[PDB]
Amino acid sequence: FQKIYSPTQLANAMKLVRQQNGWTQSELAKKIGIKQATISNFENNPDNTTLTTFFKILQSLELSMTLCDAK
Amino acid sequence: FQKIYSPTQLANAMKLVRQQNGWTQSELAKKIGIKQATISNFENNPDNTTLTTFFKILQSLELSMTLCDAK
DNA sequence: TTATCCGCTCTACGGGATAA
DNA sequence: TTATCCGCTCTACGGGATAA
Repeated sequence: FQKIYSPTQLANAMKLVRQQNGWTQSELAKKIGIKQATISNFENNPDNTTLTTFFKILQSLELSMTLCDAK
Repeated sequence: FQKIYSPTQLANAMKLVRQQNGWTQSELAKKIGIKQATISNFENNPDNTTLTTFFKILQSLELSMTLCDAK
């Protein structure tokens, strides 16, 4: 887990976690009451994705987040 | 820096960093080409805030973020 | 200094759903 | 399986700006 500085870097990182665990977009979506299309749009077009969607997808991936220095 | 699980927890944490450094919303806003109103709305109503706004405010606070296990 | 307002445009996200 | 579509409503975020 490296430091993340943009929505694109964030989406790429979270997509990788999903793929490394063999999870489909539908699995996660159904687990958190979100559309599959919303996850697809987050992974490919995260710039305008809301924080709510982000944190729900975080939960489905069994992940959390912390702040840190930009170094 | 604790683990964060929601937009509200995120906004509270980042607001605290701003206050601990004596920064005003206008200072940060001008540094990243964002409206002051956008920062105010993020700190008080973060649920629908876009990821772009979030990462821009992150930069102004000289912060970054990492993913981690939800434990 | 910050919460809050106006009027505008754009898009996310829900509801549907599909191709291959 | 996932990118992508339709039509809808809501709101964020830019442009203005204010009170105290």
